[PDB]
Amino acid sequence: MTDRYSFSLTTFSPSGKLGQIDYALTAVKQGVTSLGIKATNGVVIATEKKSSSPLAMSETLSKVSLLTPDIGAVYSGMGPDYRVLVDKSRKVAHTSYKRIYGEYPPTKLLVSEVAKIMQEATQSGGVRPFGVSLLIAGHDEFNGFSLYQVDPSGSYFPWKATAIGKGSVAAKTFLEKRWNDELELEDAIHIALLTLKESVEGEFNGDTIELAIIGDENPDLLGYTGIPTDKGPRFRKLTSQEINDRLEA
Amino acid sequence: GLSFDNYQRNNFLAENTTIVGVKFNNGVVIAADTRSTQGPIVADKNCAKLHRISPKIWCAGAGTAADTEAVTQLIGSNIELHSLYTSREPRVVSALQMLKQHLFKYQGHIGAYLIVAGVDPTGSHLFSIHAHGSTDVGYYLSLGSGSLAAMAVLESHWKQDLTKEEAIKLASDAIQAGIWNDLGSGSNVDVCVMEIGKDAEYLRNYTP
Amino acid sequence: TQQPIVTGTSVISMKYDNGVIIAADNLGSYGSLLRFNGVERLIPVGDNTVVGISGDISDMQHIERLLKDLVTENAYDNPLADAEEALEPSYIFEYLATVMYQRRSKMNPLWNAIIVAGVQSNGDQFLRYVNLLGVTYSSPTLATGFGAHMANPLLRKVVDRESDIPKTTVQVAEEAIVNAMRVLYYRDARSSRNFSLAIIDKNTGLTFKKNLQVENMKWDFAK
Amino acid sequence: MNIVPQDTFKSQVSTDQDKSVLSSAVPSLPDTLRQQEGGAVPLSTQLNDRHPLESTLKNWETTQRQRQMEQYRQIFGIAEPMKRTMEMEIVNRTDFNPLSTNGSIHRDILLNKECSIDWEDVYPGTMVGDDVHSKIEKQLGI
Amino acid sequence: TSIGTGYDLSNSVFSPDGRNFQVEYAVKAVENGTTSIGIKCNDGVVFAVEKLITSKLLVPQKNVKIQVVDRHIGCVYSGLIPDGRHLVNRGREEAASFKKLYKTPIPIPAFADRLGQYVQAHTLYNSVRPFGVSTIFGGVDKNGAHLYMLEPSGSYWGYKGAATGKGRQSAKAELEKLVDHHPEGLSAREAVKQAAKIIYLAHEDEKDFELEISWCSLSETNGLHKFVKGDLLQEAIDFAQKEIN
Amino acid sequence: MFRNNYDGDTVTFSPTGRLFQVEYALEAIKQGSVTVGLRSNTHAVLVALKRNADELSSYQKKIIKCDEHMGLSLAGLAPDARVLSNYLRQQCNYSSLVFNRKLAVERAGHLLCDKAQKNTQSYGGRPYGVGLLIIGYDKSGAHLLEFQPSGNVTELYGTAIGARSQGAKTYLERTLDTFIKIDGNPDELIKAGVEAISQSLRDESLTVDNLSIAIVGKDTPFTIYDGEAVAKYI
Amino acid sequence: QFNPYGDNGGTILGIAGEDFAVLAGDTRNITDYSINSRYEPKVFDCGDNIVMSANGFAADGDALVKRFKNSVKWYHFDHNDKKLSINSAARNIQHLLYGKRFFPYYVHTIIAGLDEDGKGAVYSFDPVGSYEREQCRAGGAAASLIMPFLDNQVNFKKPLKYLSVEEVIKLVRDSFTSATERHIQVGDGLEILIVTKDGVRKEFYELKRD
Amino acid sequence: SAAGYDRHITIFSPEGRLYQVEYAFKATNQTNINSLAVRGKDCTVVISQKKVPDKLLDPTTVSYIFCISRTIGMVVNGPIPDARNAALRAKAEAAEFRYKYGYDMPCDVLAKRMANLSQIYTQRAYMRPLGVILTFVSVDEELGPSIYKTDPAGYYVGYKATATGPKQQEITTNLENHFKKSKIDHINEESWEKVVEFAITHMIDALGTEFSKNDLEVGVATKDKFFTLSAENIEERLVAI
Amino acid sequence: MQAIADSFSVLVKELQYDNEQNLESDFVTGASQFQRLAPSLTVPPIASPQQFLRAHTDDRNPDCKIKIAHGTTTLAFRFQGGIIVAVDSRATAGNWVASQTVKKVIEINPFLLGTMAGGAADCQFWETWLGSQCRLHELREKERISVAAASKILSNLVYQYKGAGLSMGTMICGYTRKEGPTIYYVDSDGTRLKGDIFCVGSGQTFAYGVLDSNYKWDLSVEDALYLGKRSILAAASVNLYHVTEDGWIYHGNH
Repeated sequence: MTDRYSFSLTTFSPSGKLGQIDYALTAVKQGVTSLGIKATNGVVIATEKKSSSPLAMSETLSKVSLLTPDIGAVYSGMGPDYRVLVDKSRKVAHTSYKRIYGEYPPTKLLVSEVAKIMQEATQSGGVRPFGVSLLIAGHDEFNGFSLYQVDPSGSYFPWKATAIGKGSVAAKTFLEKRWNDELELEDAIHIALLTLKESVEGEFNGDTIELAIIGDENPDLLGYTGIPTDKGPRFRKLTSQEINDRLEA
Repeated sequence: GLSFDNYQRNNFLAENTTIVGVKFNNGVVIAADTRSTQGPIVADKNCAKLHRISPKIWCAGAGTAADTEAVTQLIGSNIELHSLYTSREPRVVSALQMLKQHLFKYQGHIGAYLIVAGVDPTGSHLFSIHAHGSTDVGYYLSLGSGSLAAMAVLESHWKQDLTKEEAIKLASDAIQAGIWNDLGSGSNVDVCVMEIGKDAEYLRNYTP
Repeated sequence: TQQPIVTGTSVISMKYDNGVIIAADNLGSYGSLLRFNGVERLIPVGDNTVVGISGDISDMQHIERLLKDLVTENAYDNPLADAEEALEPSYIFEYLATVMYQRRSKMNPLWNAIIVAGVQSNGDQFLRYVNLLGVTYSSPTLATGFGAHMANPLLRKVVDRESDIPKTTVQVAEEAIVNAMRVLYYRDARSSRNFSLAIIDKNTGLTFKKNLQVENMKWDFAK
Repeated sequence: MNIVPQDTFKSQVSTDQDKSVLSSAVPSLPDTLRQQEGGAVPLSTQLNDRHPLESTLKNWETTQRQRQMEQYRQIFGIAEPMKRTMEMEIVNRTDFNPLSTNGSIHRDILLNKECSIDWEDVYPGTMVGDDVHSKIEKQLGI
Repeated sequence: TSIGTGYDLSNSVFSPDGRNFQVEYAVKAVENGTTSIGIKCNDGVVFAVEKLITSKLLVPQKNVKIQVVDRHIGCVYSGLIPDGRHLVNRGREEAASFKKLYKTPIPIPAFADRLGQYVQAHTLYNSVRPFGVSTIFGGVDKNGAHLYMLEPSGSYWGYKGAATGKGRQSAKAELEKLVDHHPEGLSAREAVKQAAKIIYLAHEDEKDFELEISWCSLSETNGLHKFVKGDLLQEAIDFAQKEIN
Repeated sequence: MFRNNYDGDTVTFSPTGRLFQVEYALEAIKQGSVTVGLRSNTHAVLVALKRNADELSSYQKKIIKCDEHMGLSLAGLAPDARVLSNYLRQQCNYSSLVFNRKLAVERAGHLLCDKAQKNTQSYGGRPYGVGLLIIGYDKSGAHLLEFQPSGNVTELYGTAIGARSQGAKTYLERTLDTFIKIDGNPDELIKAGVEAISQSLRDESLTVDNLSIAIVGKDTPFTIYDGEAVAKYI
Repeated sequence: QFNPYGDNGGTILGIAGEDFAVLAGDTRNITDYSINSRYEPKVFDCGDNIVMSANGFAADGDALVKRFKNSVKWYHFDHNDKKLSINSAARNIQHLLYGKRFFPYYVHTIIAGLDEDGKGAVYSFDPVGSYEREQCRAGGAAASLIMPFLDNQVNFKKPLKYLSVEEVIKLVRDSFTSATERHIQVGDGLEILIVTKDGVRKEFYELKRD
Repeated sequence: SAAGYDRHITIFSPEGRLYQVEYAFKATNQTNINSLAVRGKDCTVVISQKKVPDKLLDPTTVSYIFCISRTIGMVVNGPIPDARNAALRAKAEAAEFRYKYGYDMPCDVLAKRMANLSQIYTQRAYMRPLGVILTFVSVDEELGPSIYKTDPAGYYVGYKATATGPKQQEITTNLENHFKKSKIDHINEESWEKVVEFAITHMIDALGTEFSKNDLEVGVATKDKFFTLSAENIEERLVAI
Repeated sequence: MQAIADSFSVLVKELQYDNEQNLESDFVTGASQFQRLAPSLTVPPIASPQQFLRAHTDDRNPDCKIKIAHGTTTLAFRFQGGIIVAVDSRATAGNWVASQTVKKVIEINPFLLGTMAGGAADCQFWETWLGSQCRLHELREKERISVAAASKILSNLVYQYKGAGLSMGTMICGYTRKEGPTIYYVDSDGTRLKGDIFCVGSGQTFAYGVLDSNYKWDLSVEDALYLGKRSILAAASVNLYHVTEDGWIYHGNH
């Protein structure tokens, strides 16, 4: 039968390039700017909130998502693909790792699972590639802090600091001139705020930008007491009031 | 999923605790003994039997130990994923539904009997769960081989108006009766207190 | 099912010169408890056929649903459903017997015994029996259960062979059926005093009598 | 409207019941070498001595799905089960990943199992076969 | 533009303006069919069809252009004959299933919704084709009389009066006039006479024609769907002929 | 020219609202030879003109028996004729086996319409391209049906299909009152059918080789006459 | 556990003549002590001058006869109304019986007709399909009473070849009368089907108990 | 427009866009009607415009407001067939959520579910998006009054108030100015009748030329029930200021 | 999609005729049941089909019992230019008269023979099936099938149903140009033994001893036939078969 198959939606152009992946990269480059900075004591992940209308409640939709208590992610590109991939990553963290080893996966392995899912969409007969780019920040016992970027083709690379989106080149240069091996988490937060200040055309306040950190364990966020060995989450999303206070300072 | 391989081979080869839950005016308490026995032998004199489905939803089980642990962990993973998906605190009814349907699917072949207590935005909840998939609600429950002595203690000194301290004392006394009068129970008493609007408090080796 | 729970006892039927008569009592028994009074076990299928069922009551209701579906599907979409394209007793019995044998072969039988009684379009009488094993047979007199051991010897007195059918009037056949029902109420512990009867005649059509009671009972010979 | 799966036993057997693995020398007999099952497993042995819960577990989700489709047909009409089945069939037919066995994200969304885990998810799981070409032949029907 | 080139060769394709051209082509196929009308009176519905005369070899009683979906539901359609037969069969199946499940005749809006969902599902995939028929159906239920019209897109609405086919413009104008002239309402017999008049007036195309009419009223047919006997049909035809000339 | 762009498959409408593949399937009937059917209140007959590949070949079968009370004749494609005749045989067999009932002619026509409509709205197949004439006798008497592969069935007293069938149809229209009353005389009805099919002949003469007849009736099981069995009707 | 089988208690006899065949059976249907019916035929004309009987569990025999008749209908459809010979029918019945090897029909089957030379032929089948051609075969209850009666008056080695049809009918009637006298399950009637070149003829004779 | 492909299926153009999704967006304005959604203190009000130019139509059968569950109401912008398809699927989703998790489906979770289905449609080649825009209103037991909107691209978001239609910009600007003046993200009234009257007044001053009772449709969600008002209720609201 | 619609559109289910196998078995759609090269066997749809069959096959009517092949002595050997197969034709009487003599050896082909020694129906059915398989193989390869291949086909078939309830022990005897004369023994347990001399029956030790007393590869045809007849007579008139490269030849009581 002629319905027992469907031809590949992604094929090589004569120059040797996969056109759908390149167009997905273009769609990413048309998105809002997001960035990540890796320090000695933590990782900062930041992005610019956007709204169709002022009447929208920007707190309902969050571009920053906790994958595990020690791993978070941010984006540039198309939102629904983000939502789908985040749900899948949260499920895979449990099905593949926590139900097997009793512990959450390291950052690199979760990044690898997400990247495999994204790659399988570029060799298919009925789904287009995901038109989105990913920044994943995390911490683990045997690797410390880590920051990764994942592309629509499924390639991922580790970065000391990087940015994606519409203002990515200027932000990359600004981070290149403002990074060193002895930076601290607060310095990284300040640098991230300064970098985002150069990309937001409208109001640069606490209700239009979104930040999260991978820092030290927060036992006050566990929800229970009594077990000294139970570490609190290291992922923490800064509130709007904290962002406003840091901007004033 | 779970495999049925070597079932015929195994047939061919063959052919050749005290747990209590109490409810008080602003929350729930769940307590258990700490003796682990591999038959008549005391394997461990200090073993934790209170398990955490979610930070404010706790449970304690009897029956097949591996089944109890596996079912609790699987439902905890499902609860965590659901809470992330809905961006809301998990509810005790959701865990109850997941447990009931999972146990009904396997037609009683998973030997887990549970007491599940917790608090959520809707209030405080205590439930009993049977291995065949039936559940029930209560104000005080007991489970295990020492459950009759504990239930006698509970029937002796339970009333509608209970403070946190009185509830903790009553649960401790029920576990103590199970410890003294039942050969399967003994050693220490582990407690977990959940209040409406507060963090869960897990007290390991409360009285001794 | 694999074991009956709520059951009905017996259906008895006879041929006479112009039609058929069938009868069954109104009782669903729960073991030794006479639990349900008011169970109709005679199902009229059209205006020329009556089906009597004994045994499991849930399976009987399933068979009733099948018969209703058959009747509804007959009219989809023939405009002559009331005309010569109406269902015949032989069609209904063939369908029911096929179902019973197929479910016997599936090891999931319908625990019932079924009698189909009626008049064909050419005036012939139809009287057939099929049980949970799929065994089918016909005779001028038919009965299920205890009736097969008590009511049949009485009715065979009236109609003993095929040549006795033209000599038997409707009055005699109805009297024989009523007397057999009285005997069954005498000697069957799972029987009921209330019963329903149905007459199918090639001239007058279908007459369905309900709320019939056993009467003129001799109890005075106590001592 | 079934809760526990029913009618799980076979009613007929034959030596050519498995069309995927049939001998080319004798097309009426199965190919023992390419089955790769240990070489001493006649089909008859699969008809007896099974665990009673195995058939219930293997057909559970299909039975629940069929009950849901029947309820939709009763309450909504033919169109709703037709559309659900069409969506699921399109998603399943357009997916061909010979190197992986995991279900797609869209299949999980359609099944309403985005944030649900069962033991099938945790436990997803030679000389001849188990290659890409065998999967190609099985998928294309050639 | 009526012809969308580049967006009219597949069923489930949006045009740059947000239009589905295959559904519109099915609508154009509908607009060439025979004229059909439906009128809603105070306690029922009346359907009228402009039948075209054929050879004498046809068995007179075995060729009816008004279909009975159920004892209380009657319908007519314009477009492709096979599509209309298929949709009538689906409607009969839906009504039978509903009556079996809930032990009552199906309400008209529920039937309309089920039929509309079935029609709409055929605009979703490129492996099927939109139905080339428009249907006018109706009847009486516990809530009263209902008349609906269903289009190839799956869109359906309830109407005071509905018309489809080649002579749809004149029929719609006459229906609007009838609605305007009777703010209070209408009766079944007046509805039958006006339906005959409208069918006669709408005809404009050397070919002799006959007329079919159908009733469904509480006071006249006890809430059941019936055809028109000789006397009422003849009276309506006489009224229509007086109207024309 | 514009028709050339919108006639690819059966799931495409032209901008004027026309389904051209179904129209082509209907046109495929004209490539077959003429068949005539007629009936009275007691009997129904079919007459068929058969064609051979050449002098050395046999003649094609145009009349197929479905059941002891029902049969049909074909005009059009051979594969679809085979498929539909086998399907009707299966339906009659199912009716007899399950209900001990004779399948009605109206029911057979409805089943054929249902099966034919499906191929005209889904991609991947083609519409049927054969016209069928179905005669039968059942509890409602004698019946003649004309099946058109668009998915249509009509009930008539008489008709003809195939190439140059207009003359036979005109003759049947003109003399309807004559053969509609031929009750109890099969020979007269068969001769009327032969005379009707003689109107469609062009440079041809009916012989014992190219003429096939079929009859069904109240006491007559569906019977096919070929060869010398039709020599008396020439 | 549900028992899908039963027993209905009949008696059948098949005899092959020079140019005819005979298949007879008692017409009483019983359930182990009770008489279900006094007239229920078990010998059936199957078309093409073949008579068949399946004695034992009545439902299984009815199913087997139904399947064979439908298969013969399709055989006529697919082979230009060709006459089905007796040996081909025997092979078809063997396949039908062995198709239920692991869930067998509980019947004993006898068929009778004429071979391609016009001589009488009788075939007997075991419950799972094993079959053979025989001159005379008695099956069911009281077969041990019927066979010696026939052997006392016929030299199968007056020789059976020169017997006429009427003499065979009389001998069958006598054997069945004796069996009815001696056996409690035999009686109420006897039905005989005779196959000759002119077709199938039916005879009925009343037995004891009416 | 689309050059080669992208005219049939949803794959990327050289500019990184999905033309079929944008065309489905443009399909949402076919009906040329507007709808508005506002929140009260303990109620949520949706008001939609009715246009019945045809005099042969039955007005009571024309509606774009649907009841999904006991607490959730939905308003659809776009053609009515896809609207009814979406309504049926949303009803099924809410019922299945209640069965599977033991408590009522919240408005935002249902919006997320419908958006995920829309994402499926935007990524699969042999599936088309529905050319409709969905707005869910409720009074959630945790979040209070709630309005959430979903579009053909799979994007969903919550609103203090919202408007959609061919004239959504004017209503949006008017609402934004009012909320600037009052400095409150809701309406400070204790009854839903006053909120309905305020929404009617806002619609009148935004669209202009006013309307009668037959040109409007009003749905109101409370903490216990979502209900649609009838013509007499709308007439009373219009009369009462 | 329309097939999906038909599946959800509302008698046939109770008849179980929505399944194609049920329609085929009852000959509704045609005579395809009689067209299967590998026959389909009905199995009870329960948890323990084997126990069911074993319990119901050992319980009243002599004519409804499964016929068992005669346990009478059967002999086969290969001397110099063929195979001598010898059986005793002392048939057992019952409530029947045979039109002609029965045969204890099945004629699979003009070149192949088999013996029953078990369940009569199993041997007859499966050896006819084996003859069909050998005919198809010879048509395909344009050459006579080897005896090893035929015995292997039969052994694989019986092994696929091992433990289901079959019972059959057969001796496949043949003569081909490449192999010579060959005898195999195939059992319902899956055993497949190649051999020179086989004796299976009630009393077979006596026949085997008589053979071993005077067995040589230089026996002549008449001597081999006489030796086989004498061995059968010692075991316990005698049907003989001589198998050569051109086929088998039957001797009534030679």
